[PDB]
Amino acid sequence: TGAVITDWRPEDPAFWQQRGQRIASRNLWISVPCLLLAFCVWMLFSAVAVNLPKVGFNFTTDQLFMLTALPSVSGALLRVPYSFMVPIFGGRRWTAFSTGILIIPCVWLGFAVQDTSTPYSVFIIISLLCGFAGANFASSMANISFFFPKQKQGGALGLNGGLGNMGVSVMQLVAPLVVSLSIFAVFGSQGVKQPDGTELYLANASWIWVPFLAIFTIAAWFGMNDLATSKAKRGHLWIMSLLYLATFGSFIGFSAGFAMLSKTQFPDVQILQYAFFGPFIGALARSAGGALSDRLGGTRVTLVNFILMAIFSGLLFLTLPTDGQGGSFMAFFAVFLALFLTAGLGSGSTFQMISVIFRKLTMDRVKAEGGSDERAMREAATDTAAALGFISAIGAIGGFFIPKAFGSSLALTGSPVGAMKVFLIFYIACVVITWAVY
Ligand SMILES: CCCCCCCC/C=C\CCCCCCCC(=O)OC[C@H](O)CO
Ligand SMILES: CCCCCCCC/C=C\CCCCCCCC(=O)O
Repeated sequence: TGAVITDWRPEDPAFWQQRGQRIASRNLWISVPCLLLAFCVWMLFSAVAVNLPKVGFNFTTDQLFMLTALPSVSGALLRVPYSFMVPIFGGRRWTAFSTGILIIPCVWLGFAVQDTSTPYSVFIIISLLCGFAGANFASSMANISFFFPKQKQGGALGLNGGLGNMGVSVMQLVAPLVVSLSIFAVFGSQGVKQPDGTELYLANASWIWVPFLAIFTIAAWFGMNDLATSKAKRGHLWIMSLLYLATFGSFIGFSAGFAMLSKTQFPDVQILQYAFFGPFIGALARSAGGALSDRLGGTRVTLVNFILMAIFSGLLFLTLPTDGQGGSFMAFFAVFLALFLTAGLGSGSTFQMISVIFRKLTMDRVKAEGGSDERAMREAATDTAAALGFISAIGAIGGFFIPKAFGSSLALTGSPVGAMKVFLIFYIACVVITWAVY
């Protein structure tokens, strides 16, 4: 029952009832909180950048948007490499490592926000380091696919990735709470007197994850396992890439720059009180998207969803001050909730299609070729790990594009309309292209 498992036989019904299920279950429920904490670290600047002017920093609006968009750059670049790391180092060893190193940017960001002389380029580095957390998805999903290789075990991936995405809302909920409280005075936390008369501890938004990162690094080390087992069309790979970019990329893109966008359009509103609700119902709808796609088919769900994305991205224009005249935060917030909801739905819907193409179809193609059940699970798991690594990497681009588009549109034109036009054309194009592959 040691950490390294040399006897792994999922092709044996007896092994699974005796050893297999209990092992795979233990790994999943340590993988989920580790992945959840990664999504907390990944999107940290979505909440931190908003509070940066409140503590003395004078970065431009575009600079603040850039800080929220950059972790999706290093995240996208590292997801394909991360997808190959579990077979090399083992699920347990890599999970402990990929979670443990996330302590460094968290500690650093806490000290950076307490010094107003901290260069913007330092925040750039920290922002890029937070992107390492975003790459944890590809490794975490790859790991689960090996622990749950059987045909009926499809869903352990959706659960791991679904609960992982919850980390965005968790962080956007926890961060505004802890910054009002003084809890790390022992470690050198300094408060900044707000115009409200209250105190603001921006370091807490980052330092709060350090103990939890430490705990589940130890938990992954003593609780997870290393599978000592062998782990050996492109047209579909690009369609899924485009689909996952339009859906998940929208989800993670809106999650990164919503609070910043809301702050530029409605300065009076403390958006961090409600911002977490967006990614929350988005990650929640992700689970509904998979079952909906399985029932109604990937084509019908993707088509209708993209229609709604275009419509809701179109309604977003009506909720904006034009210029300094009118506008409705309530409508602005509600429409974005509709955009978060439809992005998460399509995210889970697209993900369900990925597993159908690269896991189930693969596992059944080898069987039809007379292949064993062991080889069936193996190829399906590795092909899924490799595909999802590529697909999620392309999908992460939206996490950079959307906030950067807003910042560029606001700087060049003094309005977010320019970025929203591009989004609308994109969604309309997605409707057309999805209708092309039909
Ligand atoms: C906090 C600064 C950044 C930290 C970056 C960490 C780098 C990740 C490398 C290994 C992770 C697992 C480390 C092992 C976890 C501790 C295990 C331990 O406490 O003891 C093990 C026992 O002695 C023997 O079985
Ligand atoms: C396989 C691709 C791996 C990508 C690794 C991404 C991690 C990069 C981390 C930071 C490196 C420093 C970036 C340079 C900052 C420039 C600051 C500036 O120009 O203003």
